[PDB]
Amino acid sequence: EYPTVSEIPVGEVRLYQIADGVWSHIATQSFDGAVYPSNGLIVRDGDELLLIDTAWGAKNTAALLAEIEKQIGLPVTRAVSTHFHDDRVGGVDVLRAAGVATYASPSTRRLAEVEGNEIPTHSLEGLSSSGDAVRFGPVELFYPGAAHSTDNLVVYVPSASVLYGGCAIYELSRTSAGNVADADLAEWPTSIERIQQHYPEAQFVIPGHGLPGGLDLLKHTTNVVKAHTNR
Ligand SMILES: Cc1oc(C)c(S(N)(=O)=O)c1C(=O)O
Ligand SMILES: Cc1oc(C)c(S(N)(=O)=O)c1C(=O)O
Ligand SMILES: [Mg+2]
Ligand SMILES: [Mg+2]
Ligand SMILES: [Zn+2]
Ligand SMILES: [Zn+2]
Ligand SMILES: [Zn+2]
Repeated sequence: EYPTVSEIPVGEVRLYQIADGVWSHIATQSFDGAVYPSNGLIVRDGDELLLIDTAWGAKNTAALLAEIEKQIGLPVTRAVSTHFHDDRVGGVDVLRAAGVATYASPSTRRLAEVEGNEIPTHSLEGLSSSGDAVRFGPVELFYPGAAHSTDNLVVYVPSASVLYGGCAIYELSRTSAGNVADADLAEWPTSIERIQQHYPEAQFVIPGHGLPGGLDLLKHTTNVVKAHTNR
């Protein structure tokens, strides 16, 4: 039912309805001769849409806006990037040119600049300290602490009990750490426990890459991170 790499031609985007007024968006890129999927979120905001994360690059993000207009036909007015990597901010220039207001924490904006990545326009206050939360239209933004990156946010949709973990949360089929160059391995399990503490009622948990599941993905990620730590 949820699309895999093999369902998504090069430069195409799929939308998946998770709950009333909540979709994931799924796109792909080749890296080092393998193909990787990437998830973001779309949340209905009255008669507008809130986007969580780009579709990983300018071409995919243009395709995302086209697929949203085709399938949903409500304007994307705001986008939040959940950390500074290219699967999150790659395509911010496309969003900005299309009239979308782009947001990230000041932590994310700084790290994007250092990386020479695209930089969301707006700075989100109130997310600087582990455990901080702010409402942003129909979602809650939560900074659990450093994990996959020092700036990683998670997004909760209270109407739908949907938790978007982003790249701090691994899919169940992922058994090894992969890209941890920017990770805080020491803090990652503590940060995951803050997510469990804040969102124990979550019914749907969406990782940055791969298949959604339930809250089991949190302890799954802790297991993989601790195994990597002890490598
Ligand atoms: C599978 C994957 O692809 C990319 C481009 C990333 S990231 N967010 O580390 O850049 C990851 C990740 O592990 O989050
Ligand atoms: C372009 C890209 O694609 C993937 C899948 C990765 S990563 N973060 O997994 O090594 C990267 C990278 O920037 O390292
Ligand atoms: Mg809601
Ligand atoms: Mg994963
Ligand atoms: Zn990342
Ligand atoms: Zn603005
Ligand atoms: Zn990622």
